[PDB]
Formats: sequence, structure tokens, C-alpha cells
Amino acid sequence: AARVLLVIDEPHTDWAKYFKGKKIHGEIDIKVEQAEFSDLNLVAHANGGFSVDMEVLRNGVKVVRSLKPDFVLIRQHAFSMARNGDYRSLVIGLQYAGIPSINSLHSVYNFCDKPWVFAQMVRLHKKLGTEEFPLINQTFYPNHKEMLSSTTYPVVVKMGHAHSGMGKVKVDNQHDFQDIASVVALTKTYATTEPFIDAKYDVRIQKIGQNYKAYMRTLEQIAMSDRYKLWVDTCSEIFGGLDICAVEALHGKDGRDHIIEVVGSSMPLIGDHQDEDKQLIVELVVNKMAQA
Amino acid sequence: AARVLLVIDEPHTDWAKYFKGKKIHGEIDIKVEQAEFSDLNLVAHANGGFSVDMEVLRNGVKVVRSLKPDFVLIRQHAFSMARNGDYRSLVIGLQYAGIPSINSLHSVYNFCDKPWVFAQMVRLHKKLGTEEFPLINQTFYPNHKEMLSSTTYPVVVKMGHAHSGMGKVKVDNQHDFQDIASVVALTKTYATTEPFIDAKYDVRIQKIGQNYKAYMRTLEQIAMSDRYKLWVDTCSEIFGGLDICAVEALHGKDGRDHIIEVVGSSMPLIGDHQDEDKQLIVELVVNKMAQA
Amino acid sequence: AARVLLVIDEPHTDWAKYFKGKKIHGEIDIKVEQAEFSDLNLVAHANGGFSVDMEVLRNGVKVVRSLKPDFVLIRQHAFSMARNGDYRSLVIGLQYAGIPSINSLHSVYNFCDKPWVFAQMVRLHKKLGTEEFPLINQTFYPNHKEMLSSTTYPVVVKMGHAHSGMGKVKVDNQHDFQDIASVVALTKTYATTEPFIDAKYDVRIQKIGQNYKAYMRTLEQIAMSDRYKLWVDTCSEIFGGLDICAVEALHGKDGRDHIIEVVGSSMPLIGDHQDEDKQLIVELVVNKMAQA
Amino acid sequence: AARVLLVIDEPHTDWAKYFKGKKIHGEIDIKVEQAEFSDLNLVAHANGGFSVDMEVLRNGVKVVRSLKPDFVLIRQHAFSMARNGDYRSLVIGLQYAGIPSINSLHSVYNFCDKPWVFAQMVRLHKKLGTEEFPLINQTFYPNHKEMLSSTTYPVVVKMGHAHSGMGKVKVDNQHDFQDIASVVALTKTYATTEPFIDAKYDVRIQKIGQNYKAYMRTLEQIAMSDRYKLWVDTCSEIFGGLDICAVEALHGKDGRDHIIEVVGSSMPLIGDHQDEDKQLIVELVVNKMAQA
Ligand SMILES: Nc1ncnc2c1ncn2[C@@H]1O[C@H](COP(=O)(O)OP(=O)(O)OP(O)(O)=S)[C@@H](O)[C@H]1O
Ligand SMILES: Nc1ncnc2c1ncn2[C@@H]1O[C@H](COP(=O)(O)OP(=O)(O)OP(O)(O)=S)[C@@H](O)[C@H]1O
Ligand SMILES: Nc1ncnc2c1ncn2[C@@H]1O[C@H](COP(=O)(O)OP(=O)(O)OP(O)(O)=S)[C@@H](O)[C@H]1O
Ligand SMILES: Nc1ncnc2c1ncn2[C@@H]1O[C@H](COP(=O)(O)OP(=O)(O)OP(O)(O)=S)[C@@H](O)[C@H]1O
Ligand SMILES: [Ca+2]
Ligand SMILES: [Ca+2]
Ligand SMILES: [Ca+2]
Ligand SMILES: [Ca+2]
Repeated sequence: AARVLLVIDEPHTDWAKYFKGKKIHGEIDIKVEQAEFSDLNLVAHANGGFSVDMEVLRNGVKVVRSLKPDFVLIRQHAFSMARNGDYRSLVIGLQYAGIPSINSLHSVYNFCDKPWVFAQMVRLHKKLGTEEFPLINQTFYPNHKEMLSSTTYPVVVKMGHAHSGMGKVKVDNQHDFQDIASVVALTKTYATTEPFIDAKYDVRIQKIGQNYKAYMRTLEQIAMSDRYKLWVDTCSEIFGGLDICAVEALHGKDGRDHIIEVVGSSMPLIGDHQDEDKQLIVELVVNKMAQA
Repeated sequence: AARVLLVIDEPHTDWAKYFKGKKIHGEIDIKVEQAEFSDLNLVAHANGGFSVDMEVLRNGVKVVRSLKPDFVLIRQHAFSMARNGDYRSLVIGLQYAGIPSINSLHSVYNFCDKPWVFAQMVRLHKKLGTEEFPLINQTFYPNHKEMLSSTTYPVVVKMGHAHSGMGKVKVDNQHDFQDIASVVALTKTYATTEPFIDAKYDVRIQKIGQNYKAYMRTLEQIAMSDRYKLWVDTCSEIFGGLDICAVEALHGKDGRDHIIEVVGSSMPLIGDHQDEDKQLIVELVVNKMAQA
Repeated sequence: AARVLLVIDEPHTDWAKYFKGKKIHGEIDIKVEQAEFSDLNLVAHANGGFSVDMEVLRNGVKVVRSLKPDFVLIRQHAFSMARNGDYRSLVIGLQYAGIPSINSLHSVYNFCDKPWVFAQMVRLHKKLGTEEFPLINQTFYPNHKEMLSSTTYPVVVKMGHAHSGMGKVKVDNQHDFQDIASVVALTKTYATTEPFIDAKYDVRIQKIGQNYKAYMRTLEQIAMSDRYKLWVDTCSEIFGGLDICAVEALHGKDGRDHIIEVVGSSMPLIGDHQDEDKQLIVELVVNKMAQA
Repeated sequence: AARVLLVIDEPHTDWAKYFKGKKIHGEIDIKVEQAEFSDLNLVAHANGGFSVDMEVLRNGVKVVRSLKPDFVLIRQHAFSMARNGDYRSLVIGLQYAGIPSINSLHSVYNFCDKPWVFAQMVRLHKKLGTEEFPLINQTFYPNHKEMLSSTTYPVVVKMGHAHSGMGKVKVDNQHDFQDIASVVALTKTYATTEPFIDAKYDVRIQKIGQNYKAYMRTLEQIAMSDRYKLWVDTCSEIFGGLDICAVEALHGKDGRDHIIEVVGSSMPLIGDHQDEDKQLIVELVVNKMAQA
């Protein structure tokens, strides 16, 4: 009998290919079903029954086919303040259905608010100190109301729950801040400001299972340090543990490091070792599927 | 030197009175500041600094005074789909500020979506079975789309994140379901349906710290059973543990029990033993404040 | 190369056979080394290096083959209050070497004192109550001194750390108790006494990974109940979790159940599903080796 | 009535004095009973009942006073490979009785084998690396057999479970090692060897609740660093958390640090802040008693 694995990722990565031939316990097979959040819906019952639905809008003359995932691999963000970018209810649905996931549905749900994720890093930074965990000094505003100034400009204003260079605005002076603050008013949501950094380079320390990779972009893969490993291990324990994650830090010309954030299972696969990470992810997923 | 405790509760319960005279370690005092979510705002910095602001709109000619809580006691819900009922960003803010809380800010944040909370109960029901944990068979719909019927009517449709008999609608037949489903469309959010229950009575098993109380409403305080205690202990471990919580179950005339939900630190204090529970809550809060 | 798995079990079970062909990630091979605690020895260094030297003196004087386990499966018992029965320092050694194990080395070490294990069950019985967890009312005596009388006869005296019918003695009266008490003096160790159960039949609820089996003896497999499953799940969480375990309970002639103990990874495989359980254990071990 | 706290410590510290006037919840009183492991005895029953009988033979033959601790504070060491040094069965007894403790009875029991405790530090050193956690490179020998040579001289041989300068021996050459190895044979127990550190000074980073203190000896208090704090926080999480602990490290003449061990609730109070730490311990104990 087989095992269905739903991979929530943009069409771009042919997951069925990578899971080709992998057998759970060396004998059971894995049917790989893949779709984006937008093309999915579901009904979950507390007694156990459920049904996920595929293709709200896509090729195969739409139609919409339901399946029953035994496991889910979420490679896509669940929240985005941009129109239609609200799949949080789908995550809740999957959790309600009791479907095992990577990363855990719990973490995926708690990753829906960036400052909520950053708040975890704040706790770790509090415990560890700047010498161990140089977390940029960000400021969180529940809403633009007391959003009045910035101790040092330029400052980087990150609005709502954004990603992909979006929601980011670099402010250079007081008068320009007040305008962006008024724009934050119209967004009817929270924002954060952080000192802008004159960066010599930036790093991203990733961890997939027990695998660590450090890349430097200015994309040169550099070597891991106990310091780097501390950053990522620390962050990998949040929301009960993150199977796939990375910590982005900026190394300023001044030689000071500043950790800006931690990303979950949606972490974009970068570098030369593309397929390599995809294989690691496959091994991890197959193994968790075997433990169900 | 003293300790400020912010209690987020409606003006109705004079908390300052109950904390009167209680001293941390038998010597430090507790200044009790109390406000509703609506009258509060804050700025939190990753370096540690922060400022909470009181009275967005209230007596004392408003003005707005800031304080610095050393601890928070959240006795109010953080989310409500009704207008202005969105303080989730305040919770995030408090967490960002690193302020200890009861219940934990983590739990308070995860309690913002009822079906997300119910999903935890589903896991426990899955593990334990109906003989140990008779959780009503609820159905979750991410959105009204496949919301087509109900195996048995009447059915109780609970819309969005509601509370206080609001968002609840008892549906008696198919045609009436389809209308409510169309109304769920306009709410642009999720809903749940569950078999309606012909109840002989209902129970609420509460747990405050190590104190358990069982009440029956039809408000008679009844005795605790190992069965009741199992229900509440089980639920008290979710989202990393809930210091104050209760499990509501309906006992149908048919002698079958059905657990409908678990409530957090906002759990309304009921019964005769009103002040009593308030004292227990005070002892718990003072003790957690001492461990900081 | 391949992956070495050391299985600490009597030679009476050919583990290499069961692991035959099983490949980690469907590719890496598993070399199965098997020996008995008595034939094992090692050295572990904090920098990481180590060696587990198997000394099987099977003809040819001192026969020693060095090996380096990647994982351990402990199916034999580590501590026994008898000659040639203390292999606790080997467990410590393996932990010191950092070798992954099933069950965990932590649990295997904490299972070295039966009443210490029973003490965990006492905590669970205190939380759950007799209705949920009917743990026999045993009495622990750190030594013979306080061992003056029993409040029930017959009584079953269990001396120190004994197993497989050893160290157990049923006393029928006061005079006979005082004699056994003087014998406990001579053991220079602790003892426990418990009411004797004139039992119709005894049950053993086992759990290997996510598999549950209930057997009755008077062997005959019976069906699992939520009650049975509660017993074993509860016990499976002790010492940080037990991958393989079982709960033994006696259903007296009184018509009620009595939990007498919980056994770890050394739990004897019984019934007709011996080989099936052996496979379940194999699948579990291979999977944990894959996560290492 | 009041609340009984049994403090297991040598009479050289008048605990009743420090707990004088301290009231649980500002109301309930604390009766402080204090004795030494040797003078203690008990009986514990699974149904809940128990008794801890203090036999202080201070003039007047057999002097016994029964008592029932509500909490225990273990400041004395439980296991010692010497005559009159095994009180492990008392710890088990207390756990069996369900009495709350500081440190936890679980940790006190797992601290009975130094290399078992060291094994935890080895795991942390493996995760963190020498840069973050410079744990001396110790070697564990389950027994004298494999104890053929050391890769560095001088070397420090620590026999079995010894403390307070006991069982430690510095060997300067091969011939002298073989003699000490033959002596380890006679102990019929395990031993460890570690490179000898010609040290300028040794540090001890302590943590009592949320208080950190660093002392240097050549005693002199020095300031805490994020590095120091990392060492102690890391160690404070072992065996489920240690309320009172310290990490001893030697800063050699080589110019680098070496962590040699972590001590539990029996950690000797040193420095000039002995009384301050005694108060910190008192505040911690009273608070945990309040949560019970
Ligand atoms: N505080 C800062 N100071 C200076 N440069 C910054 C700062 N924060 C971000 N940047 C740069 O802006 C890029 C994108 O902003 P991010 O905070 O990473 O948000 P994002 O929307 O996740 O963007 P991507 O997908 O990572 S490029 C980073 O990769 C940095 O090079
Ligand atoms: N499935 C059901 N079948 C029958 N009666 C129900 C059902 N669910 C709820 N009720 C009743 O409706 C009341 C309120 O609905 P709840 O689910 O408790 O929502 P709520 O908005 O939290 O309401 P309160 O504050 O507890 S009255 C309960 O106290 C029950 O008496
Ligand atoms: N209090 C008791 N009353 C009656 N029968 C008992 C009692 N304790 C043990 N027995 C029986 O004796 C068997 C063995 O004693 P246990 O306490 O289970 O330890 P053991 O001798 O190590 O067990 P095994 O199964 O032989 S390895 C049980 O399986 C019971 O059938
Ligand atoms: N490898 C070593 N090299 C050099 N000095 C050492 C070494 N091990 C221990 N020492 C010293 O010996 C002291 C005591 O040995 P420990 O391993 O700490 O055990 P101990 O004898 O129980 O300790 P205390 O503090 O006397 S209770 C340390 O505090 C060091 O100063
Ligand atoms: Ca980013
Ligand atoms: Ca309710
Ligand atoms: Ca047995
Ligand atoms: Ca020491």
C-alpha cells in the first residue's frame, strides 16, 4: 500500500523526481502530490476523517481532485499581507486533520508573524548576550502611533508580514520617517524599524536535519564556525524545533555582526548545492514518514 | 524597590484589592496597574528597553501614561472578529518586550484561533480515545466552500473566532444550512459545525495552579472525578502549559459526554467561590513574579 | 563504508538475520555486531574517540575484536544484584562515547533500580488516580531496619534488584516476615513489599514504537482498550521516553487490575508475534540510525 | 499547621536560622528539620503514605523523631565509594514518597556517578565545540582492563566516585600509571584519566536560581562573561534542570580554559557571599514550596 506526501511548493521544483524510488522501510512507496497553497482547500473532522482538495485554479481543466496526505512538506509561506496571501486557515486545517508535517504545523503557524518569530530571537539574545548572539537592535511598533523617530538614521522600516524585499523601505531622515509612519497607519498593522547597516557582506547559516551550510552573498559557500553553528542550533529549537531553517546575518564594514532573522521550511534553497539540499530534505521527509 | 503587575482585565474586578499587602519574598511590593487591551499600546526594543502606554481612551482626561510591567496577567481575550477586537499585536509586543505572563504569552497568542486550540484537543482525543476523552465530533471548514451538509441536524455552526454566545447559530435543516453557509462566505473566514446536543446538563472543569473545581450549570459545584481531572490536566499541558484553564463539556440526556472546548486565562470566574479563585490566581501570580 | 549496530543481547536471537538487507536511506548498509554485556569492554574519550572491544572467548583463549558502534540496541538487562551482574559502567561508557541507543542510554541507566522505575509509576498514579491507573500499593524500604511488619498477608517481598523470578518471596505470616527481613539485612540493600494478588490472569500491554499489543496469560492475545493504551503510553514517557516497553498488571480474583511494573528495552518478546515484534524493533532501529 | 522542610546537610550551617520568619504565601509557616543522610531513614508506600524518621543518636542511645517533609533541600552528597557513603536508596525512597526537592531528586540520583554527569558535558561539548565549551579531554575506563596507557603525562587519575580531594592521584610516568591501574583493579570500579593542567588559576561559575557568580582562586570574585554564563546555563539544563549548580574550569598556564566538572545542590558555598547565597537558596526553596 502507498504513502501520499503533499508538498506545498510552487510548481518550480519537481519534487516527485527527487522522491522517485525512495521507499519507506525499504518497501512502501511514496506518491508525491504537489500544489501551491492557493490551489488547495480541505475539510477536517475531529473523529479523524478528512479530505484535502487540489486545484482551486490550475491546468487539468481545474475540476478539483481530493487526496489524503499522510504527510506534508510545506515549502511555501503561509501568510502575506498582500491580497489572497492568507492560508493560515489551511495550516490550522491540516493541524486539525492531524497530518504530520515538515516543518511542524505548529512552527509554520507561529511563523505567520515575523516579529513573533523575532521575539523568540530576542529571548535567546537576552539569554546569550551580544558576544554569543549579535541580534540587530530592532524596534517593534504594534501600530504606527508612537512611531515617532529613530536614534540613528538611516533606518530600515519593515511593514506588516512581508517578504521578498517587499514591505522594506530604507528611511534616511526624520521627515521621511514621519511619512512612512503615516503609510504604516494606512496599512492598519504593525511595523519594525532597525538601524540600517553598512554591510561588508551577509551570511546565511542553514541547517537541514543535522546538515549545516554557510553561504556568503555580496554566493560563496564559506566554512561553518562554532559561532555560526551556535546561531542556527539556537534558532532551530524555537516553536518546538525546526527541521529546516536558516539564520541571516549582516556583517558590517565595522566588523560587527547583526542577526536580522530566522526563516523556516520555506527557506529558499540557494547556492551551488541546490540538488544536494533537496536530497537532504527528501531523506528527512522519508524518515519522518517512516516514523508515523 | 517595587514590582509593577499589569492586569489586562475589564475594570470590573478590582485586582489592586486582591494583591493588597502581598509582598514578593515577603518584602518587595506589587504595584497593580490594570487596564483593558483597548486602552494599551507599547514599543519594544530588541536591546531590552520598552514602554507600555495606558489609556488610549478612558477617564483621567485620557492623557496616556506609560508604565513598565514586570509581569502581566491577561484576563481578557486577545482576538475577536468583531470591530476593534484585534490585540494580537499587543501580545506579540509583550512577548517582544520579554515580559513574563499568566497565562504565558505563547499560549495567549495561540489561543487566538479557536479551531487551532480545538486542534490540540483533537490530538489528545486521538491519543486517548472516546472512553477517556469524549471530544464532540466537530468539523472544521477553512472557508464555506465545501460546506455543503451535516450528517445529523440540528447542527451548531460556530463562525470565525467568536465568543459569548456570538458567532453561534443553531441550524435545523439542509436549506437553512446553505443560507448560513452563504453567510459564512460574507464573513471571509473559517467556521466549524458540530452535532447539536440534547443536553441534560453541562460541566466546566477548571484548574488554577494545582486547584481543581467542577461546576454544573443547567450553577452547582459538583465533585471532581479522576475522569474530570484527566480532561483538565490533559488540556492544561497544551501550548506548553496553561496556568489557568477549564474544559467545558455537555452531558446529553443520552448519557454521552461531549467536550466542546478549553478556555485559557480569560476563563470567566464562575460559581459561589468567586473571591476564592481570585485569591488562588493572586497567589499564583505573586509566586511567578517571585521567580523572575 | 557500512553502519555498525551493536546489539547487546544473548546469542539466542540472530539479529543479523533480521537486519539482513535493511539499508539506511535505501543505500547505506548495516553491519550487525552482537554480544552480551559480559563480553564487552570499551574506552571513551571526551574529545570524541572511542572503542568497544568484543571479547568472545569462544575457543582460542583471549579472543578480542575491536569495533565502533554507530548505534546500540540494548536487549539485555544491565544491573542485577548478583555475581557478574553490574554492567552499569558500560552504559555510562556508551553514553560517555555518545553512541545513539534504543532504548536511550539515559532510560537504560535509570532502569537499574526497579523501585526508582516504580517511583515514576507512583507519580503517574498520584496524578491519574486508581480509576485510570490501578498501581498496586507497594511499600519501599531503603533497608531492613524499618521493615518491622506488613499490613496485609500474604505479602510479596521483592529483594533488591532481582528479575526473572529471582529475589521474589511470598510470606504468609508475621514470624516468616521477620526472617525474610533479617535476610534483607544480609542483602545490605533495599526491598519492597506489596499485597499478594490471588490472580486469575495477568496482562502485559506492550508498545514498540507506535505498535501496541496486549497479551493475557493464565499466552493469549487480547484486544487493546483505551484504558490499556493509557497505561502503556503513560509509562512510555518516563525517563524522557521509552521506544520499547510494557506494563504488567495482574487482574485478581477480586475482579480488578493491579499494575505491578514497567519493563524497558530488555522486555522479553512473548506470544506468537515474536518475529513480528522483532521486525518492528528492526524498523525502529534502522530509522533512528537514519536520523543519526 | 506549618510546613516541614527537611534539609539534608551537615549541622555546620544553621538552616532554621535562614528560614526564620519566611512565610509561604505570606501566611503559612515553615518548620525546618535538618539532618545528615546517615541519620535518616524512611518507608514510602505507593498509595501515598510515608515517614522520614530522623535518628540522631546524640546522647540517650537510640534517639528517633518521626517527621513528614513537605519539601527537601539536599545540600549533602549522596553517593561516595567509601564506607558509610551510599544513600542512593534514600534518594530513591524520597522519590518514591513523592517529596518535592531542590535540586530535583532525579538530578540528585543521576549525580551519583561523576562520569555519568560528565557524559552530559561531553554531549554539550560535542554540540558546542571547544570555542564555546572547552571541556578537558577526559578518558573514561569502565574498569582497569583497557587502562594500559595515557597519551599525556602528567595525567590525573580520578578513582570511582570520589570527592573532596579523594580518589585523585597525579601520575608522572608509564610505570607509575600501571601501578595506579592495578589499584583501580582493586577498587573493582571505573576510573577516568585526564591531561594534567599546570594551571595559573581555576574558576567556578555558579548559578543559584537566576543568580550568577564567578570566583577565581589561585578566593576572589571576578565578573561574569557571556562565555561564562554560557557554560553554566548549558550545564544547568542537564537531568531536566539544576536549581543550584556550578562549573569548575582551570585556566592553565597555557593560557586557555578547561572545564573539568559541574556540581549539583551539594556545591560548597564559597567566597564572601556565602550568606547571600544562603539567602538566595532560601528564597528559591520557599518559592518552590509555595508551588507545591
Ligand atoms: N537592517 C538592515 N540593514 C541593511 N541591509 C539590510 C537590513 N535588513 C535587510 N537588509 C538587506 O535586505 C535584504 C532583504 O531584506 P530581508 O530582511 O531579508 O527581507 P525579505 O523580504 O525576506 O528579503 P529576501 O527574500 O531575504 S532578499 C537582505 O538580504 C539584506 O541584504
Ligand atoms: N454542540 C452544542 N450542542 C448543544 N449546546 C451547545 C453546543 N455548543 C454549545 N452549546 C451551548 O452554548 C453555550 C455557549 O456556546 P460556547 O461554545 O460555550 O461559546 P461561547 O461564545 O464561548 O459561549 P459562553 O461564554 O461559554 S456562554 C454553551 O455554554 C452551551 O450551553
Ligand atoms: N504481588 C504479587 N501478587 C501475585 N503475583 C505476583 C505479585 N508480584 C508478582 N507476581 C507474579 O510473579 C511474576 C514475576 O514477578 P515480577 O514482579 O513481574 O518480576 P520478575 O520475577 O522479574 O518477572 P518475570 O516476568 O519473571 S522477568 C509476575 O508476572 C506475576 O505473575
Ligand atoms: N586535570 C587536572 N589538572 C590540574 N589540576 C586539576 C585537575 N583535576 C583537578 N585539579 C584540581 O583539583 C581540584 C579538585 O579535583 P576535582 O576534580 O575538582 O574533584 P574534587 O577533589 O572532588 O574537588 P573539590 O573542589 O576538592 S570537592 C580542582 O578544583 C583543581 O584545582
Ligand atoms: Ca530574509
Ligand atoms: Ca465557552
Ligand atoms: Ca517482570
Ligand atoms: Ca569539585
